[PDB]
Amino acid sequence: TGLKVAKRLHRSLLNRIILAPMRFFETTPLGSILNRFSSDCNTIDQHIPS
Amino acid sequence: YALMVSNYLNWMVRNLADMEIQLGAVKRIHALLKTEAESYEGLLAPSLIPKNWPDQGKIQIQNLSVRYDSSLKPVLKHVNTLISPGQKIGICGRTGSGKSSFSLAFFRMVDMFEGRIIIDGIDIAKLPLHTLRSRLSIILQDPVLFSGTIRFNLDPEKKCSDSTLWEALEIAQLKLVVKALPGGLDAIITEGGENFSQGQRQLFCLARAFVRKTSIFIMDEATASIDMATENILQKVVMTAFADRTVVTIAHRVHTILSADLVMVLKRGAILEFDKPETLLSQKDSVFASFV
Amino acid sequence: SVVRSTVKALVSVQKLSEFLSSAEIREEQCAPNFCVQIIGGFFTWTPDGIPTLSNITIRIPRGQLTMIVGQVGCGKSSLLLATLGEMQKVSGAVFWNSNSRGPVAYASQKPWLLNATVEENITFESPFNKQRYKMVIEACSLQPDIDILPHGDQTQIGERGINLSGGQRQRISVARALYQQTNVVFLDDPFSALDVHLSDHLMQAGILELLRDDKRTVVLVTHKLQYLPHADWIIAMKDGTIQREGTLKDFQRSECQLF
Amino acid sequence: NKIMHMSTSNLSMGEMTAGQICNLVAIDTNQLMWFFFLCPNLWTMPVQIIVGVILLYYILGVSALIGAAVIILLAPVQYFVATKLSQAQRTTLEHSNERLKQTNEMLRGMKLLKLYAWESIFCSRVEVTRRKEMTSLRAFAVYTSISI
Amino acid sequence: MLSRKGIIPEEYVLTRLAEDPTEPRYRTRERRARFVSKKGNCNVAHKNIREQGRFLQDVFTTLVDLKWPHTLLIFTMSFLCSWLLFAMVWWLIAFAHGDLAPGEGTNVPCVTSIHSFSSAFLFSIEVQVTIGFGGRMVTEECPLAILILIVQNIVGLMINAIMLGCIFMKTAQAHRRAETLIFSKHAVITLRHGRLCFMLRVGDLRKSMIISATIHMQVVRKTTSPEGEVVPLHQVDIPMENGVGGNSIFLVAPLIIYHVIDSNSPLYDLAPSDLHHHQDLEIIVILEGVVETTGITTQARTSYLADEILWGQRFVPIVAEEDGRYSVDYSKFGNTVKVPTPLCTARQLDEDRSLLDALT
Ligand SMILES: CCCCCCCCCCCCCCCCCC(=O)OC[C@H](COP(=O)(O)OC[C@H](N)C(=O)O)OC(=O)CCCCCCCCCCCCCCCCC
Ligand SMILES: CCCCCCCCCCCCCCCCCC(=O)OC[C@H](COP(=O)(O)OC[C@H](N)C(=O)O)OC(=O)CCCCCCCCCCCCCCCCC
Ligand SMILES: Nc1ncnc2c1ncn2[C@@H]1O[C@H](COP(=O)(O)OP(=O)(O)OP(=O)(O)O)[C@@H](O)[C@H]1O
Ligand SMILES: Nc1ncnc2c1ncn2[C@@H]1O[C@H](COP(=O)(O)OP(=O)(O)OP(=O)(O)O)[C@@H](O)[C@H]1O
Repeated sequence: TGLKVAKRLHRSLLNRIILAPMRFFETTPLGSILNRFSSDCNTIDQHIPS
Repeated sequence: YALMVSNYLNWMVRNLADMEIQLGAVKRIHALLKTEAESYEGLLAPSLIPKNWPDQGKIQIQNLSVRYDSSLKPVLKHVNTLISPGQKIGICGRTGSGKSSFSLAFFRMVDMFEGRIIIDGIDIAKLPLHTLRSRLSIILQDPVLFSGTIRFNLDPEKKCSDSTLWEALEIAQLKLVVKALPGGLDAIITEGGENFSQGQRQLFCLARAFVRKTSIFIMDEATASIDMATENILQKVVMTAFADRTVVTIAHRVHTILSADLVMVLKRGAILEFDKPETLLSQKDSVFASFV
Repeated sequence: SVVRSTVKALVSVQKLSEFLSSAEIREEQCAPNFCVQIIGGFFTWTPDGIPTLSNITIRIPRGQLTMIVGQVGCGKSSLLLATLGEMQKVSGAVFWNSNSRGPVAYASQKPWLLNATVEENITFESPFNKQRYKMVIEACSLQPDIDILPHGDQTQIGERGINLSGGQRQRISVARALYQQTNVVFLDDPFSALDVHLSDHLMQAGILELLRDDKRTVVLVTHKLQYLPHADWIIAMKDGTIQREGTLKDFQRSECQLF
Repeated sequence: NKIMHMSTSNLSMGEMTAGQICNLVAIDTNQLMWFFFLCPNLWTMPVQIIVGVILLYYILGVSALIGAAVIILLAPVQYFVATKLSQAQRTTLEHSNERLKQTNEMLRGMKLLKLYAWESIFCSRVEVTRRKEMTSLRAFAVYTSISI
Repeated sequence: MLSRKGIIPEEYVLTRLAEDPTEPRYRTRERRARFVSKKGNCNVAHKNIREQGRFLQDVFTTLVDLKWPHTLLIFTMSFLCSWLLFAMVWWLIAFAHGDLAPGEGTNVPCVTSIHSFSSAFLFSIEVQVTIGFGGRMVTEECPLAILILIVQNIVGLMINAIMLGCIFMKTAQAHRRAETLIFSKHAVITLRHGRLCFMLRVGDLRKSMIISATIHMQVVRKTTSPEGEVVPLHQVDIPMENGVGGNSIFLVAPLIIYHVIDSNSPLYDLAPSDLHHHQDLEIIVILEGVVETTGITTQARTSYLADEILWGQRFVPIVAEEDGRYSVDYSKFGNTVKVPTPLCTARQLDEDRSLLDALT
């Protein structure tokens, strides 16, 4: 369950961020997006199952 | 079992605290997943009704005024200057207004445009967004290159089989890089353009325009680059405006746009000066006074 | 897993013990009169032999603005660092002293920016006075850059924050050196990376006012054409040695160091 | 303190980069601290198991020792499981670092991408890299399931 | 182990820059701390006191400060502990004497009628409270009983005398009379006889006069001296503009109290535009006299922050001349009505007077 959740959530996250207006990127600090893409993804990948 | 309750309680609470924090991360991930924006589709039949590939880019500007929030302040104020098909157009307008107005009209990137803005004659709203930008060229100021095979970098989307990609990287600019590339066409760029040139992306954009039939062209200011680069760009624009019949320049180095067929200039919210020839540019000493 | 943690700790201690006994900048009795006073200056970078700088014979007391110039990789940055005392010394008499050591200002060819507020990145843990601050930033032409930065002086400059470009980094680095209010200043190629005449001379003019007021040295190591010669003292070097640090008349007689 | 008194020779400081020394302060010191956390274990868990074994024989007899010996003889297999788990995790974590670097470079010049319509190529490439990391993560999930 | 304990000690990862987190710290809800509350009871918390038992040395004074419920409990515990302790002593001495096991024998009890511990407890009650039922006498047999009887009587008299003293000092308490002294909730700054002054109203509710009233007044502002001193709470004294300068006052009807803002006042540079809530100023009033019944001195404390002040308003007249005698209509005690006043400072008014008066 944990592994399947990680896979589908990651591809949904990639699809959403890729198809987003460029003005949103320039307006968002881009540290929040990076944090929730790198650190938060790690936590859901290797911690939430166990 | 009463002996084991003593640590089951503790570890239940500890695991609950850890689960709370980890699910907070999931909430933030899902919150970014709730940005339901960037509608990409076509609100019209795009097979034949719009232009299959833009050729002339006749700007019949119908009082197109762009403001991103549409509430704070406008970026354009009824910017209506017809394009010059069959000839270059060097518009050294101020970055305050001209840059934002041109990008919104040409790319539909800033969707909130009061009225309508059409490139290639037909409306830009009635074509797929990715397709609309897939048949147009553009260059930028800040160099942004990744690491990968150059033959897989020039035309990655179409996976072109043309061996002319190496010719573009050997003739248009950076000839010595071919000898400096141990692989050649298939060679993988090093660390996203480490010590190649400031305008390696210029060669890539030229290759894309030559491949994707990108008749129209967009130019941006050069932060710092050898004058030979602007001379090669001018020659490429002459090629692009004698064959593809359209090329648009945007910068604040006026002498770059001085040698051009047409000229425009923007100030404090919208376009302030327009002229089909460049004779009025020298006649209206305002342009070159800002330069020098 | 308890035994595993013990094994991991053993690896960490092996790593830490190797690191702890590495090279040290206190070698050659580094840790136990003219400012730039060097008699022989047999410097070194390999701890046991193999020198990359020697024959250094320059005597310079205070109030002597001396621009170091030379060929590419000809002992420019090596000597600038050696003036602070980071170069291994083999056979050379040096006695730094000022009116024991002082707050020797410095910079390098490589931009170093603290992941902190831009105004902090300029003051650098020094008392915040807006008088000299405004003069230095105006001379450094960082204000036009701050006209596009959203938080301006508050953005997270450098790594772990706002990504920037080489030119902007040069402006910030030289501004930090100026504001410190030090009686010596050792620049290192503020002009090679960014070579705009107007902004460089604006900082130079501001430096003239303050430095000369305190009679503070400014060793503008560079190869900029305009002030390649100067009415102030100069020094030139090549292949890890310096010819003579004095008037330009000897340079003209050499018929080889002229523009 | 030994950072302050450290020379910057290219022979020495050109090898131990800032990333290396940052890893030392983070990884080495945290796992050394965890050793000091678990130091009483290696001085007690021996006595814990010894006393447990002794009076477990006294309570029931020989079959209790046989059951306890099953646990003792399964310790080598579970040590291997933990070892393989950590090894697979580090391989997956270095692979994730590579993928994260690619996504940083992707979301850094997004304007230059979308204006050139380079969204599809980079999105597909990241997905392929995710597939590789996911096969490695599948091994990790297998090993941790065995652990539980 | 049910807890999530595994092989992950490294915790090595790179996190991007994080800024502007959502947290309840946008604004500071807490206002400026009041130096003394409106009901006295100063809101100052001592800290880092190096205790040396001085709090516990004066038990008597400590007992007075206790509430009546806790005083009753300690009163009860003191008597009960003495009664029960000596009950054990009487029981034990009789038990040791052997006169506790009943029988028709040669033994003559030292304390008659002691059969169980219950009778010993009742006998202890009788002796110390001097009830003296006399069914459980003290005989001549064992001299130790006579000694213990003397000790118990002396201890009982001492404890009775001590508790009497404490109750006499607690029934003379006038901390519940000082709470009937009334100060207007908000004070005003308004002109009188051409000079600005800081008016105020203080009144007495009960009919028992307070003798020798004395209205002090202090201004509490942080002070930076020209020499650079840092006094977090400097207290400057304030006059009362009384006809004789002294602080004495005779209070029957609610009087108006005002500090004439002369050239030597610390209010001398205050403007209404700088009388917002977050202004570091406070006016304390101290009304201390001797209550005529108990003879015990009392204080009444009130404070006026910046926001409590009301510029340019005058108190409503309260006293009237009715048929038999004067009347005091306390419903108008705190009502303020605006008066035409300048918005200039005290020193601005002085400058205006300095020029306007010197016409020639
Ligand atoms: C807790 C008991 C401690 C004392 C036990 C017996 C000690 C006998 C003392 C005889 C004198 C010889 C040595 C002197 C010791 C002095 C003790 C003393 O003063 O402390 C008593 C305390 C606190 O006072 P202080 O601040 O220390 O006094 C000033 C001190 N000299 C100074 O250094 O500046 O004073 C107080 O703060 C009040 C204490 C009153 C204690 C009463 C207890 C309740 C009794 C109720 C039941 C009666 C029991 C009857 C039994 C009879 C059996 C026959
Ligand atoms: C914010 C509080 C925090 C908590 C701290 C205290 C905890 C108290 C709990 C609250 C409920 C208390 C209800 C008690 C009801 C019985 C006592 C009783 O009637 O005296 C109540 C009153 C005193 O009240 P007060 O408001 O405290 O006094 C006002 C003053 N400002 C002050 O506090 O001072 O008393 C008087 O006004 C004096 C009258 C004395 C007359 C009593 C005679 C008989 C007393 C009983 C003796 C027999 C006990 C039997 C014990 C048997 C044991 C075996
Ligand atoms: N950081 C260093 N540590 C040790 N030796 C060095 C270092 N940098 C340079 N050297 C040695 O000293 C020689 C002279 O270096 P120098 O100080 O002139 O360099 P530089 O001023 O940084 O060069 P450039 O002109 O490229 O900016 C080099 O050729 C090399 O052999
Ligand atoms: N925290 C405190 N609590 C109670 N009394 C204090 C405290 N601090 C100081 N005092 C009292 O103040 C006086 C001296 O204070 P201070 O701390 O300046 O000197 P000191 O070194 O404590 O003096 P001494 O040797 O006389 O005790 C003494 O009477 C001491 O009891």
